[PDB]
Amino acid sequence: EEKKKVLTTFTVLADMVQNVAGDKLVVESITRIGAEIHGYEPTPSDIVKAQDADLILYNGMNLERWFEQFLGNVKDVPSVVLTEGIEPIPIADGPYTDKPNPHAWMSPRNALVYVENIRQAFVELDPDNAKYYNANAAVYSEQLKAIDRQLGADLEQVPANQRFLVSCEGAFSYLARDYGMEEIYMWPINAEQQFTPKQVQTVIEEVKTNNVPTIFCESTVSDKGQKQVAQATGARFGGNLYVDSLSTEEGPVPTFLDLLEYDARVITNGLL
Amino acid sequence: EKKKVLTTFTVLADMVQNVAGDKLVVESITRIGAEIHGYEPTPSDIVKAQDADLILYNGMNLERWFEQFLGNVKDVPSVVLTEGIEPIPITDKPNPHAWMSPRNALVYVENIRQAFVELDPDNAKYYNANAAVYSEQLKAIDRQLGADLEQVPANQRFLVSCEGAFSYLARDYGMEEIYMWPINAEQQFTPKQVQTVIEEVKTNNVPTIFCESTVSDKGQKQVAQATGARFGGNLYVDSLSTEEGPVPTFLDLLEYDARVITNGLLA
Amino acid sequence: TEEKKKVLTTFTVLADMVQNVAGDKLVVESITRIGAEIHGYEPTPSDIVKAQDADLILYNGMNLERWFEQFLGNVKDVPSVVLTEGIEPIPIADGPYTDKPNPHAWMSPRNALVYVENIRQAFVELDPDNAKYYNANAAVYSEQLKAIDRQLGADLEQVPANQRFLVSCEGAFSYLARDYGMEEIYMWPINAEQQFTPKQVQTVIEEVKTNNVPTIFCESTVSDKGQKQVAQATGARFGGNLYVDSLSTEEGPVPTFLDLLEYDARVITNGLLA
Amino acid sequence: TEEKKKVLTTFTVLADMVQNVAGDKLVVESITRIGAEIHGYEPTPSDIVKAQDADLILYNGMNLERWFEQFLGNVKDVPSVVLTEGIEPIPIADGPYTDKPNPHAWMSPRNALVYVENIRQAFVELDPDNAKYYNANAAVYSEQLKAIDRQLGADLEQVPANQRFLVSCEGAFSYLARDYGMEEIYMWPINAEQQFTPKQVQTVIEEVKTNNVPTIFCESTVSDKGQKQVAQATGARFGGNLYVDSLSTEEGPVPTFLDLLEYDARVITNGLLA
Amino acid sequence: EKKKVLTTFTVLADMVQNVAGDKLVVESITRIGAEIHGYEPTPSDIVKAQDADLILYNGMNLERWFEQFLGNVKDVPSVVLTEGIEPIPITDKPNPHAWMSPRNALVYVENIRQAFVELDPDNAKYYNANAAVYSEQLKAIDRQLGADLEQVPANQRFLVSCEGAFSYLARDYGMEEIYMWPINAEQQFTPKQVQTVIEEVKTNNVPTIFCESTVSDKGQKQVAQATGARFGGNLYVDSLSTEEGPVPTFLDLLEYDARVITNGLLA
Amino acid sequence: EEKKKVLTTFTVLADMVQNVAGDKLVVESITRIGAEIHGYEPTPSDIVKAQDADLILYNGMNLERWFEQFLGNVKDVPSVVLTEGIEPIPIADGPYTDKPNPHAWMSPRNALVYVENIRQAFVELDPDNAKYYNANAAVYSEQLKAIDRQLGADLEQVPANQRFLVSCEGAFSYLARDYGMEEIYMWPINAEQQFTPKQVQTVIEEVKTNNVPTIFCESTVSDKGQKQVAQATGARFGGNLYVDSLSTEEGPVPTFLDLLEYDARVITNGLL
Ligand SMILES: C[As](C)(=O)[O-]
Ligand SMILES: C[As](C)(=O)[O-]
Ligand SMILES: C[As](C)(=O)[O-]
Ligand SMILES: C[As](C)(=O)[O-]
Ligand SMILES: C[As](C)(=O)[O-]
Ligand SMILES: C[As](C)(=O)[O-]
Ligand SMILES: C[As](C)(=O)[O-]
Ligand SMILES: C[As](C)(=O)[O-]
Ligand SMILES: [Mn+2]
Ligand SMILES: [Mn+2]
Ligand SMILES: [Mn+2]
Ligand SMILES: [Mn+2]
Ligand SMILES: [Zn+2]
Ligand SMILES: [Zn+2]
Ligand SMILES: [Zn+2]
Ligand SMILES: [Zn+2]
Ligand SMILES: [Zn+2]
Ligand SMILES: [Zn+2]
Ligand SMILES: [Zn+2]
Ligand SMILES: [Zn+2]
Ligand SMILES: [Zn+2]
Ligand SMILES: [Zn+2]
Ligand SMILES: [Zn+2]
Ligand SMILES: [Zn+2]
Repeated sequence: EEKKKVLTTFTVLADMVQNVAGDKLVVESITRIGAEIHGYEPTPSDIVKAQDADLILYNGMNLERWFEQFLGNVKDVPSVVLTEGIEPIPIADGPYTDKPNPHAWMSPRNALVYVENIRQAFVELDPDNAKYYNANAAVYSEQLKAIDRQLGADLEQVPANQRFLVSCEGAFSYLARDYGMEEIYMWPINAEQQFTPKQVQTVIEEVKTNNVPTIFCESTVSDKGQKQVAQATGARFGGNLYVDSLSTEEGPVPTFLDLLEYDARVITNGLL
Repeated sequence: EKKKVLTTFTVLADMVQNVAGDKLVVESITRIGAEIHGYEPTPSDIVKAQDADLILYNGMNLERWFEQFLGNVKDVPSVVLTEGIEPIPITDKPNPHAWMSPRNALVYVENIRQAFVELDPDNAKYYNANAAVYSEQLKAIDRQLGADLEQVPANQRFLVSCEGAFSYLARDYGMEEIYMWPINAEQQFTPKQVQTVIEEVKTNNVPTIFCESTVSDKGQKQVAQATGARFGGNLYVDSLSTEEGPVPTFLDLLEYDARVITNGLLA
Repeated sequence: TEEKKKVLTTFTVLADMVQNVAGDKLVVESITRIGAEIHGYEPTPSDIVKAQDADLILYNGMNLERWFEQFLGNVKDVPSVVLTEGIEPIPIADGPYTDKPNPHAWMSPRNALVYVENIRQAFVELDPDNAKYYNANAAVYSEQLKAIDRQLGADLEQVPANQRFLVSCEGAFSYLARDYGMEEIYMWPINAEQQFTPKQVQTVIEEVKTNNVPTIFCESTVSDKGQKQVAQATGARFGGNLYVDSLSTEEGPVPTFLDLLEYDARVITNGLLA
Repeated sequence: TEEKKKVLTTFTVLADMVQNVAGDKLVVESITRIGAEIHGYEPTPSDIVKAQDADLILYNGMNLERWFEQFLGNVKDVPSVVLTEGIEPIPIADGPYTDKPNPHAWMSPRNALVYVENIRQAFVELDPDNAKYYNANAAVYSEQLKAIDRQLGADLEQVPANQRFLVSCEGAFSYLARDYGMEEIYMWPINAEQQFTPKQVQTVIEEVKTNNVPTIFCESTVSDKGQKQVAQATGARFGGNLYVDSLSTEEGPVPTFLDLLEYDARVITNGLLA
Repeated sequence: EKKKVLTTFTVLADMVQNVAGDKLVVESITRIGAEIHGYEPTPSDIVKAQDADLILYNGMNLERWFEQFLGNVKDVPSVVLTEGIEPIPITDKPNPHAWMSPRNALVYVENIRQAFVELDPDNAKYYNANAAVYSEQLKAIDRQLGADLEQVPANQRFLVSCEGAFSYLARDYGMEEIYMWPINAEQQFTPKQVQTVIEEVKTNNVPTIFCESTVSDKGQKQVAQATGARFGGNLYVDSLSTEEGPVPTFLDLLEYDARVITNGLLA
Repeated sequence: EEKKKVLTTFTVLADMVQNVAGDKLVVESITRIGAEIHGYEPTPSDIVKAQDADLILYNGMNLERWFEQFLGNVKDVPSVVLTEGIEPIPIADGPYTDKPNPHAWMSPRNALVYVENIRQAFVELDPDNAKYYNANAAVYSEQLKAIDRQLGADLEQVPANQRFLVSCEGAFSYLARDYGMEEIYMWPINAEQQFTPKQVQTVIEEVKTNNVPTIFCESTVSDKGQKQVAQATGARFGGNLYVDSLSTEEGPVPTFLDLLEYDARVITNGLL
């Protein structure tokens, strides 16, 4: 017979689920690498091969604003939210200023429930392959638990009164909170965007108020804003941090687990 | 169907086209006359890239947006046409405008050739044949260029321009060089760089000065007004012109720049 | 217009890598002169003459050139640096030098980048006048290294994970295989005096079947006789030679380090394909 | 700081002679790459690639490089001069090319001087900027040519006039022997396609006895098999190889043109001695 | 009895001696402190030459009387110790004072070595051993020389002397050079050459100036009197000194000249 | 038995006689290449190996001033003058201003009598070998007759009103007269010498009076004088002409016959 078709909204999710599924399900990701996901716009093609899938996973917390309408044209397909159970961090200011922060995957302690929700989602869809999925989930959690200790151990070194993480959509609030870092971001969440210069302004000062050596951006949004801060208090522009999407198998962050390790050192060795 | 090759800009496009013959369909990411050092790829470009059977590029950080643009384009053969060429440094990063030098172009086409036979080896015979013929025209014109620029006497071989894109040209035919900014970049330039160029024309008596087709002329004109230095029009480096217009081909771009400068220091 | 400095390297691969950071600013030369066994080479006295007249001598380290220590000892003050510094070795599995570091590191473009940087620092101190060039060349070489790394991983990803087996004569490709997730099978760990043995070609004859590996390779500096053996008795296709410890002539493939990585992976990829 | 010009020569002997007038001012390179038959060489396409990229191409002429005419015809404007101009040839005795000029002229230091001068004129026009160097190098090379000429005539004058017999495989030494009054005996006039013949080795077997010649020589680019023949049947000692159409490696004798004349005469002199 | 080697002058004599060890008896034609470019061989010399088992010389027309002197000396092995070395030109004939450059001396001793084993091959082992050891000392001192002359800051590395015998030294350690006459010759010099040197000291502020032991100081002193430039004594190139006296060995000659110049531009 | 020992005063003679003697007599020359011969001073060695020779040839015309006294201490040896029969050219001025010019060998027409006198000298000394000596003399004359035509044919080209030969001891008067050349010399014959500057003066003017391009000197005397003239009317200093002695087998003029050919072209292609 044939293998079931699973479909995740974006790549970070796609890779997370690929570790739980092993060779048993064919897992594809809706969006296509380094694409803004917070507000992607689906094409008939994505809605037509979606209708031809056995299940659609998604993050929730309104990460994908475009999804409710997309799922809207798939009747033909159930869909599980991978955040089921996590206590969210509310946002800071602006528009959806008290709605959940969707970037909960950035906390390994939260990545654990994420795989749990993936597992439960499969165990049912393809019960015949319960064992595996379970074997694969155990292993993967074991790995998330591992990488989790390596991060606490990476960020501890930089002194507490220098633990400042500065970015664009500061979608790391979670990683922030896990290892006790203070957060400095130009905007709270992605959107129509185009950042005001009052924002890029607060950044110009908070980094002088706080003498932060390295600032970074991300592979989905624009570097134009931060670079300024790369031009205000000699701050060093680190490369890109990774959250709303991985990089290909070449280049860094080709797997979620790598995103985590990676983001961490360049932070760690950007504050040192 | 023929394979698709995509290159970062339009000088590369005319070059790799000449090697490709009617056996490949060759496409440039940037339009015509667009500043290439500082372009912001549209998702239109990203898709073009994905379906591309190969992507050629300059390297030497010429096209600064490429690490990023290639970031979001999985598997997709990627070669730098600059490999094997020695840079003149600029703070002291490499001057990417290597193609501006006939002797160097021979190795661009060389790397284009290597990459076309690794790609469509079924047509290997053609590429080499084209490349050999192209290479030969390259030689023919490298001379003539020398034969144009030597007329202008050794001590008035000053090449003033907006970006220092001509280092490899200057180098090749013993020309001193003067420019308002070394490399395109955040730019807007400064009043103090204009204050440096507007000095040479008198400190070395340069009748003629130029800019280039991808960057603003506003600044190089000041210098022209602040000094009895005629502002000759555009030079061409980062991009071509349209068939109508000068410089529709790389070779044309070469013969052209040299002729306008050569005369333009005469009288 | 004092002449240019003189830089000496152990083998031809290192010679092309440094010649690529130096440009026409230094004059790079090799001890071993093409396809020659670099691990147990025996320096003629011209070799020793050169060395004492060079202004700097650049070597791999990690005990690659086993003859260096001694060769070095007989030249008066002349500097020497190991391009290998900062690279974390893969240690050897068995044979003499059991847990000695695997020198074949340059075969890893990630690693090649640290090679090229140390060449850079060595040259700025050697000839600080021309620093600007070394950075500019190193920049450009570093950058072309990253291109092919990306391009290399993109070539070996084709062959499916359960067929990703790299059979060579020397385990000279252990870094390359770590980088692109291959399983290595070698006829002998590293080079050591005691010619490979028939339990060794034997072990290789079993790992192959055991994995139904379609193509098996040697390298251009060692004995094809043992690998050929496991070929006319296993059924595998003998791909030709891979290149690790030395490049090729102007003719033939691999006349440059970059060509070496490109070549090596291409003929591997299509080797285990069908 | 435009790079330096590029000069190409047919064979390695010419390469060392020109490299000696150019200095570090031009970059001299050879087509044929050591001990290789220079008379009927078959240019690979890299050879042809080089040629079209060189800024000047210097060749012997006198039909030495039989392949040149054709090789030349397929490169676009690039200059070519014959270093041989002004030298009065010795014509060939027999075989095809009967009365064709003997090209082996450089073997005569008197003649070498006209070689070196024409290299000089070619370079001043090529690169008039650096003229001063070419004269200064040519001066010094011309001068060291006169030393060894004097020194060469002083070496062959030892052996007595009625034993002054020079047996080689190719009559490549006819000028050398005219200069120092030797009688030449060759297995074949010049190189020609139709491998030497057994009436030829035969004629040589008779001229030797006929003159009780103690040592007989070959050259490093041709077949020792015929000369060795006339040796194990005549009783003469087989001196090794003389060097005409090509030099040697950094190792072995004759790594330079001057060393070539020195060597050639020394091993001849002591060859017919006792 | 040991073989006799004869060399044109006394710097060559100390060099070939060092290679020869106690296995050869080495003799110089010219005495000590004698102008070598312009000596007139006595028939005493001619006979010495005849019984010489070998004659070594500089070449590059250094010793202009040699074509003639060797004219009347039948069979007598003759080598130039200059073969393989590239000249700095001077009208534009080669500057013969090549030995003045450690990196060059290595090839003088090299040619001495080659010629000693072609001559007494029975003792070949010794020569090479000496030459290798001599060569090593050459290296040791080439450094130190650089390490002395770099102290004097890049823009006061001016070496003023009577003959331009130091070109290969100047070259080797980036020194500009000033001299009253390029090469010894008919000479007597001119008042106009003194008029050129007496200009540098002010046009480049040179505290110290020198002459050499084989040629007249009368002229270089004028310059010293016409300018606040202290006249440091003699430099040494064409010849040595006596054991008593500085510069009794080649190596000494090297270390010496460099030290006096280096300090002598200090203050 | 043994071969007879013949001894010539100087090298030009030595080589002349060596062609007539072939391998049959051992011929040595008293003086030793590029040596002033007009007034050499003999050493006991030269007088002792001379006493041990079977015959001593000499030029005559007082060329060798030192000879009468030398022959003085050889009793033990006869001696033939090789000039017997030649009509000499008297000198010009100075000391022996009307005594014969000894340099008669410079005329091939005179070199013929010279070999004749050598032949006659041998035919007797070693009659047993008459034939040879005669065969050798024929051949040699044949060669002198040859080279004689080549010279007339070499010097004709330069125009008559440019045929000026300038040297030191102008010992070429003979070569001068054979092919109609005018002669310009600093001194008429060698001697204590040390030339006055009144002489080197006449040369400075006669060359301007006569616009002579190249002047030369010789391998036995000093170049110091002429060089001046090499510094007075842009005159080109040619190398050395050869008369009172050859150069070794290396270098030019290793044989008399070569001296002649040689001297001629450099003259010829020094006036053109
Ligand atoms: C020690 As573990 C990673 O297997 O639990
Ligand atoms: C990980 As901790 C508690 O050591 O800071
Ligand atoms: C080191 As430096 C610049 O003195 O040559
Ligand atoms: C890297 As390549 C482009 O020479 O094969
Ligand atoms: C010929 As030129 C000196 O112009 O380079
Ligand atoms: C000429 As040689 C002195 O190298 O043999
Ligand atoms: C013609 As003839 C020289 O033999 O007399
Ligand atoms: C030799 As004639 C007479 O031709 O002048
Ligand atoms: Mn540009
Ligand atoms: Mn190895
Ligand atoms: Mn030949
Ligand atoms: Mn001197
Ligand atoms: Zn649930
Ligand atoms: Zn990939
Ligand atoms: Zn360069
Ligand atoms: Zn050893
Ligand atoms: Zn050095
Ligand atoms: Zn050790
Ligand atoms: Zn040089
Ligand atoms: Zn052919
Ligand atoms: Zn060129
Ligand atoms: Zn023809
Ligand atoms: Zn008589
Ligand atoms: Zn001789």
